[PDB]
Amino acid sequence: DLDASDYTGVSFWLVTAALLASTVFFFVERDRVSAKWKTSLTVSGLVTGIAFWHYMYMRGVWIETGDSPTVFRYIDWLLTVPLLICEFYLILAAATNVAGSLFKKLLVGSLVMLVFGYMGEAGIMAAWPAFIIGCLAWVYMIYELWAGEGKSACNTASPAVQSAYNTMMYIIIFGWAIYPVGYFTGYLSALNLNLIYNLADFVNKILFGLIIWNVAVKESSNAG
Amino acid sequence: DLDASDYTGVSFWLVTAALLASTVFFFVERDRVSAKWKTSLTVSGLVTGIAFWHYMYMRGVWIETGDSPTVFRYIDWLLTVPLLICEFYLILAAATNVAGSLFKKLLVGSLVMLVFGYMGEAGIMAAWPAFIIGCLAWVYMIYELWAGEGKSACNTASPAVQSAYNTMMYIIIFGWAIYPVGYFTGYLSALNLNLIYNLADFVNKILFGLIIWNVAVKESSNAG
Amino acid sequence: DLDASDYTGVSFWLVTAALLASTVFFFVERDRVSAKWKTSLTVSGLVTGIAFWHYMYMRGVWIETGDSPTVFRYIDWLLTVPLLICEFYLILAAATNVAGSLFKKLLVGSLVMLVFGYMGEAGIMAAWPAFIIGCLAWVYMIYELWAGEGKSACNTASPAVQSAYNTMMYIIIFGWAIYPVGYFTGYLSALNLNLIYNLADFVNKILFGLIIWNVAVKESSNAG
Amino acid sequence: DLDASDYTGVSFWLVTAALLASTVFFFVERDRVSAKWKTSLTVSGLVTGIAFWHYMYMRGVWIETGDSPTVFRYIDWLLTVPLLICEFYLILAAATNVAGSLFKKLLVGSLVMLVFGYMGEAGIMAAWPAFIIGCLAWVYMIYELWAGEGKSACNTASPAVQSAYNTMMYIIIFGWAIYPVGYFTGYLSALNLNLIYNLADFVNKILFGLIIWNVAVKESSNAG
Amino acid sequence: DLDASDYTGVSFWLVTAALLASTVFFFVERDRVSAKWKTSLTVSGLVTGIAFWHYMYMRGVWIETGDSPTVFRYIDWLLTVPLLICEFYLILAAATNVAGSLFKKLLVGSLVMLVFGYMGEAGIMAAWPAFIIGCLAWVYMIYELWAGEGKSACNTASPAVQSAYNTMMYIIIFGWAIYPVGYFTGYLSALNLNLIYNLADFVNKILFGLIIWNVAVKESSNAG
Ligand SMILES: CCCCCCCCCC(=O)O
Ligand SMILES: CCCCCCCCCC(=O)O
Ligand SMILES: CCCCCCCCCC(=O)O
Ligand SMILES: CCCCCCCCCC(=O)O
Ligand SMILES: CCCCCCCCCC(=O)O
Repeated sequence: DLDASDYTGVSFWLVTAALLASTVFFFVERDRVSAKWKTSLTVSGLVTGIAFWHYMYMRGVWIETGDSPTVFRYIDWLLTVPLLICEFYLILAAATNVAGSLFKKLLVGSLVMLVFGYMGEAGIMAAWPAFIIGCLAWVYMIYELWAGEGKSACNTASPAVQSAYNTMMYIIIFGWAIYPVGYFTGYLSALNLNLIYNLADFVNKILFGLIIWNVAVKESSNAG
Repeated sequence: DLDASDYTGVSFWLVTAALLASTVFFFVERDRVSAKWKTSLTVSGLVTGIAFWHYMYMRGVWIETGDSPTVFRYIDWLLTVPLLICEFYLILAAATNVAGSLFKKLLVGSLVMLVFGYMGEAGIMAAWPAFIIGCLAWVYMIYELWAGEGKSACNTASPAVQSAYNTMMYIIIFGWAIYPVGYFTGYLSALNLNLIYNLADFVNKILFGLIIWNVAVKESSNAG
Repeated sequence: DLDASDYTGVSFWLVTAALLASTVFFFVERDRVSAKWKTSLTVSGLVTGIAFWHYMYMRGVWIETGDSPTVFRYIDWLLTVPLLICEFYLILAAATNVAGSLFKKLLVGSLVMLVFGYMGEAGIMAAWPAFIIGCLAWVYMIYELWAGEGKSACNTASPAVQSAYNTMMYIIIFGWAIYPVGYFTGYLSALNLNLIYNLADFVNKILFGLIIWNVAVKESSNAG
Repeated sequence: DLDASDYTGVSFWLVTAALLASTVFFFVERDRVSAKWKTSLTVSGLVTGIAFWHYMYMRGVWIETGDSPTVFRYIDWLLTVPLLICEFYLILAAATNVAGSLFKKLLVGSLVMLVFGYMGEAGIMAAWPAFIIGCLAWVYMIYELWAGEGKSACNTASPAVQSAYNTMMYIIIFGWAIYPVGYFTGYLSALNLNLIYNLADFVNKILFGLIIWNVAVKESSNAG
Repeated sequence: DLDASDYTGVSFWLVTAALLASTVFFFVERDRVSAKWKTSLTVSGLVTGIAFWHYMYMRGVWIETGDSPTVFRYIDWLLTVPLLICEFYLILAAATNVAGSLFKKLLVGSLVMLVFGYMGEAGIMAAWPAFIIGCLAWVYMIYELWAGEGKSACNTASPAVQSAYNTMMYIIIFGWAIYPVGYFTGYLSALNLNLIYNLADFVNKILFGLIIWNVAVKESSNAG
């Protein structure tokens, strides 16, 4: 039985279980969605599925060592963040006709936020400059959602899709903002940084995928 | 081969097997249900699936240590109790048109019953005050089912759904009442408390999900 | 590589493999059956699935210890025998309209045959009285199938269902009779008792489920 | 990393991987086949699935010991050979109306070829008489395919099914002939016998199932 | 937590995760494709599924030993390269009517490129002659795609299929060219050779399968 002194150990176990439940939920709930939205729910399951597969290894590292598994942490982000950006393309493709140029601009900004974030936690370029650079890439992320191809594409979509797109954008706004909070807490320690990161994937990976499922089911029921 | 002296060890093994069978049953029996009820049977499978995944770890703790895995016990409840409350929303959504405000009132009451229950078993706020507080949150749970949005929503539903809603409410009445019985037995010991909790999840997690499956299949066959 | 001196070790391995193949067969062959019979093939897969999950543990006990895993044996029966009795209800429900009162009478008789059977193998109430009591509960089992609600329900069913019902009844007659044969052999030893029990689940769990699949496929093809 | 000196170790690993891929292929490719042929592709997956599950244990025995896992080898054949004979019945049932008396004659001949084959490799009845007896049962196998109920049933089938039936018969002719070649090589040693047996299951279990899939897909596309 | 000094260890972990995600994606995304293209997405899942199953063993070898798992590397190629060549046949079969003689010419050339490639890494026929011979078989591979049955078959296909066929041919051109680059780097060392091979399967096994999925989904949506 798990300890009750270290909240981080509880979070590693709690989150890991939630990502396993979410992965099964997303892959199974593709029956309720139309063939256009089936790809959107698959990518959500992959994000939670990869994150769960990465959290199992990270949970062992915490018990065996007690230090933050930074290398395992950022490798998972390097694989799941592009798939989350793909969700913006998929919903605008399963509802409207979008070429997808906004995908490239968001993907480049996301990679910059992750590449510099890993370097700061590894001692490269100290930590304060990394926090500023990671923030600026996050600032570029929010700007392209206010004005871009997606904003033009979201205008012609159904009101249900528009509400989802705004909610997903908010998640980029508030949810992705909590990562710099954990970065600030853990370097400006390790126990709180891992706790915040654990809770972050609860929102940015599970709540993000639940918004996709809700809009897909509403649209699919309309068609039947 | 399992011992025959400790009934708790038998129950840990017997329950764990039943939750694995129930998990496969719920995820597979989504073929017999309409697309509206497919989400209801998925959540039932998640509850049994998470509980099974938690009972495997708890079974090891009992053999390795011999003490009650309280931390593993309440973490599972913290994850499965909200999903069981979601079943009340889902059945009223797959049968009627419900906004779902009763979900919030039940969820808040359920969390209070679990947060204080864990503290009592950990020595926080003794045990007698925790039993009273946990009972009162359980008393609030039954009151909102007698009068609330669900009661208004259940009135307009089909007689098959109404029978299920009443049966689910009963399970809240009798089934959830057995947890304070185990709490009273184990602190007012460990062998009986774990035995009762094991048997409790047999009713509140498996019988609860079988009521959902029965009503979903009856409704789906009517539509075809 | 497995030994060639102890036929029991071969049977534990040979049966365990057959139950894994049967479990996959039953859960996969639900595509060929109508939505009414899909529940019948699920329960067959659960019986073989639980039995396989129990035979894996029993196989280890035999190699590690060399004694009969009685406690693991009867726990599996306590979980799978009710599901086999449920098959009588399901086929009469997927073919006719049956209330299901015969289910209670068979279930009570089955539990008596298992409760006293475990006690005899554990030294409770010796072994000779347990064999007589277990036989009488088995004698009550066959009487209710000759005359009962199922016999009334089987009359109105299709000739394909009637042939299956008679075949399933026979399995209760001959197949369930082999368990007292192993009980008599092992106490009136261990090597032969485990060998018979291993072969018994080959008929009463796999051949029983193949009869269900055959009748379900014949009926489903008629509807299309 | 695997050794490059012992070709048998490579074959055990190479075959085991092919049977896992074939098992997933057969169970997944049931979407492309009509409900009549879905049972035929299931049995092919069971044969490869059981063989894969048996090859994993045999691969360990080879590394741990270095001797031929004869007992594990023949137990797999005792379970998969009847299922391969069932393929002749299934294809003639999913294409024509066949009672299936040829199944009994082939099954009896197959069991004789396996029972005596195991005895020869265990020292019972030497090895030369076992090779002759095993050959004669194989000679009876080919005779009943030239003239029997299947030959009468294959006449009325579609030309696509007839080509498959002839190809399957050939596999009995050439493919099953390679087992006595390995038996002759290994006793008239162990390294070559295991290598031949490994390659034999590549043809008689995978190529056999690919013929079933090819004919099922051609027939299903005709119906749509 | 993984080391940050050896990029090869990161690549082994990063690739292995991508192949697991790709395998689930390909087998799940068969819902969005027509029954003609379902076989094409299955083979893509098998390639990534076998490669993932092989990368798990190779990752252990790298940590345990630190040397290149050449034998495990080429066995995976011996099993996955023919399946990738089968993709050219499948897409031309699910879109047009092709006999498939170009499959034999490409398969023979592919095997020559792999047989000689393994020998060079094992010291057989040195390394420089192996690089030249492996290049020539790769040169024969590109020539038959410019002129062959596939080029004749691709002419009559839809413009969507033609774009996919050209993209797949390019992957043969650029993607398969990176293997000799790693061969040249690692012998004309081990750290860079494994890194290149890891990245190679990211393109030639995942990007190759994503081209198949994209064209299958576009064609299936047209039919509905
Ligand atoms: C200032 C530090 C910024 C860190 C950003 C971390 C991004 C994580 C993205 C996500 O998990 O979906
Ligand atoms: C007075 C103690 C109350 C304890 C309540 C425990 C709640 C468990 C809920 C459930 O398992 O679904
Ligand atoms: C006289 C002893 C009777 C033993 C009965 C054992 C029942 C097993 C039931 C079954 O396996 O489905
Ligand atoms: C003369 C020896 C004959 C050996 C026959 C072995 C049969 C194997 C059948 C098969 O693997 O499908
Ligand atoms: C000159 C050396 C050529 C090496 C070719 C290796 C082929 C790998 C094929 C592939 O991975 O799909």
